[PDB]
Amino acid sequence: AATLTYDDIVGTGLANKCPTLDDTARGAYPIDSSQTYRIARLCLQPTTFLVKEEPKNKRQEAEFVPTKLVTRETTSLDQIQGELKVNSDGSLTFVEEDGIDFQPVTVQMAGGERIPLLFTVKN
Amino acid sequence: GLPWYRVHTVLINDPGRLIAAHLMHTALVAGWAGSMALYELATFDPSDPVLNPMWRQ
Ligand code: CLA
Ligand code: CLA
Ligand code: CLA
Ligand code: CLA
Ligand SMILES: CC1=C(/C=C/C(C)=C/C=C/C(C)=C/C=C/C=C(C)/C=C/C=C(C)/C=C/C2=C(C)CCCC2(C)C)C(C)(C)CCC1
Ligand SMILES: CCCCCCCCCCCCO[C@@H]1O[C@H](CO)[C@@H](O[C@H]2O[C@H](CO)[C@@H](O)[C@H](O)[C@H]2O)[C@H](O)[C@H]1O
Ligand SMILES: CCCCCCCS[C@@H]1O[C@H](CO)[C@@H](O)[C@H](O)[C@H]1O
Repeated sequence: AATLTYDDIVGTGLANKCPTLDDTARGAYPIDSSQTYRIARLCLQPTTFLVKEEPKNKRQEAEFVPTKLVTRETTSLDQIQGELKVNSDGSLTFVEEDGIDFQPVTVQMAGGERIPLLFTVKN
Repeated sequence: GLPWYRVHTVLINDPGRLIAAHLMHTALVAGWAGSMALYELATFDPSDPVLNPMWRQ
């Protein structure tokens, strides 16, 4: 796509969205276990915040319920980088080193109770 | 003059003012219902319809 500049994006809400890949991308990325790897950019874009209701009994199935975001398009984690290790069992382990890895978020429950959280993947 | 308990008799032969008085009663009643609903909303806890429903409150 026409590689977007800041002036293309500013004020649209696009700045809080993560890059996407289209439907053709159902491939496989080879891992060479002699090679070291990195995640150059990790982006996390929340689309729903659920809060666990705090019921009277105890014991009952307490459900997570929907909430309304009141802090606007300020919620995403991005520009995150770090090591991607290849372990002896062929698993990969991502070790986050740095980035914009937290956002304060306030969501509002039905009835008005506001639930602030530090939405994060720190460390 | 009229005794205190007859003051509203002035409306018996005054359809326009009778309508006015009826309008004012109707305003008061509807104002009551609105105010009452607001007070209830300001005091009602919706968080437990099982053991704290409206009729307990
Ligand atoms: C739709 C119902 C209704 C209507 C439109 C009327 C209308 C009238 N009545 Mg009747 N009456 C009613 C029901 C009604 N009555 C009921 C249920 C009773 C039994 C309680 C009476 C007993 C009654 C008597 C004994 C007399 C009247 C009289 C009158 C006339 C003069 C009223 C006046 O000046 O009061 C003026 C009233 C005041 C200045 C203050 C009254 C304060 C009250 C006692 C306490 C507060 C009331 C409160 C604000 C109202 C809350 C609403 C309620 C429904 C919860 C008038 C035609 C009089 C009449 O015939 O005159 C020739 C008369 O002597 N009425
Ligand atoms: C097509 C003819 C017609 C219609 C539709 C009505 C309707 C009504 N009459 Mg009646 N009435 C009529 C002919 C009519 N009347 C005739 C020919 C006479 C002899 C003159 C009367 C004598 C009469 C008296 C003495 C009284 C009524 C009252 C009422 C009202 C009682 C219920 C109320 O207040 O609800 C609550 C109100 C609402 C939910 C709001 C309704 C919205 C209104 C209709 C819009 C108003 C705008 C409109 C252009 C103004 C003209 C209305 C008028 C035709 C009713 C109601 C609106 C009573 C009243 O007015 O009490 C307050 C009352 O005291 N009527
Ligand atoms: C079907 C329902 C209904 C009916 C028929 C009435 C009828 C009446 N209302 Mg209304 N009203 C209603 C619903 C009703 N209301 C609702 C839901 C509200 C909102 C709360 C009101 C609010 C309201 C107010 C603010 C006023 C009225 C008044 C009136 C009276 C006007 C005519 C009159 O001069 O009487 C003359 C009065 C009487 C015949 C006496 C009626 C006595 C009642 C029935 C018992 C009172 C108990 C006790 C003595 C009250 C002490 C209260 C105290 C502890 C604070 C009449 C009796 C007016 C009135 O009473 O004017 C003086 C008046 O000021 N009404
Ligand atoms: C204009 C349209 C309108 C609408 C859609 C509503 C809607 C409502 N009102 Mg409101 N309200 C209105 C006007 C309106 N209101 C007006 C003008 C007044 C002032 C008098 C009020 C005063 C009022 C009060 C005091 C309260 C409500 C409440 C409510 C709620 C419950 C209604 C209910 O249970 O009725 C019940 C209706 C009765 C059962 C109707 C009975 C009719 C009798 C039996 C008729 C008899 C005469 C007839 C001629 C007989 C012959 C008929 C023939 C067909 C054979 C509902 C949201 C309630 C609420 O939740 O408040 C927040 C409540 O407490 N409202
Ligand atoms: C003008 C106007 C307006 C506004 C209005 C309003 C704001 C209103 C309100 C209203 C209201 C807010 C009303 C209220 C009412 C109330 C009432 C009317 C009450 C009554 C009471 C009673 C009657 C009582 C009794 C008793 C007692 C006291 C005790 C016990 C016993 C008994 C129950 C008997 C607007 C903006 C819309 C615009 C248009 C015009
Ligand atoms: C045209 C009409 C004019 C409008 C004016 C009247 C409106 C009445 C609407 C009532 C609904 C709001 O009702 C009001 O809600 C909030 C939210 O729980 C309550 O608020 C209460 O709880 C919350 C959360 O626990 C606290 O932040 C607050 O300090 C406390 O006061 C109020 O105590 C209540 O009275
Ligand atoms: C004409 C009514 C205007 C006032 C409406 C007030 C908002 S509505 C109000 O909101 C509160 C907070 O979410 C709730 O706790 C409460 O249950 C609800 O009634």
